[PDB]
Amino acid sequence: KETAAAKFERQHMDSSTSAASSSNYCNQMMKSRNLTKDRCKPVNTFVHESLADVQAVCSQKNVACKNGQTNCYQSYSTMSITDCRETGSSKYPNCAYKTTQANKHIIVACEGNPYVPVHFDASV
Ligand SMILES: O=c1ccn([C@@H]2O[C@@H](CN3CCCCC3)[C@H](O)[C@H]2O)c(=O)[nH]1
Repeated sequence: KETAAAKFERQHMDSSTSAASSSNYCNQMMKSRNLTKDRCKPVNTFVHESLADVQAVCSQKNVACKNGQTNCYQSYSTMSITDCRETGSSKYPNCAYKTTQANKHIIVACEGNPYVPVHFDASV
């Protein structure tokens, strides 16, 4: 069974590309990472940094999570990310997304032993 840490990697990690991300990127990635099976997942971010660098965020700036929990961490440096947002005309099963590349500080929730990212909270 898929661990929370593994689910985070599936939903949020894409170390393979530096940034770029073609206009097609989100359409392809949301589908291939299995985020379009149950529904069109409305909002999802992929991080283009090493797994070690993203895992390292769990020891960085402690900040409040959007849900009020205390286990979120903001990266000290900006990271290459791609936001995927479902378009207004997108209709399941044909999920359609706008692809937006940015360099921003990520905020992730961390849990477990080892203490690793399990949720992508925000970018700032
Ligand atoms: O900048 C982001 C922000 C959110 N997410 C996604 O949406 C988050 C939570 N969700 C958002 C609104 C509906 C109920 C709660 C998920 O934890 C995360 O997968 C991003 O991926 N990148």
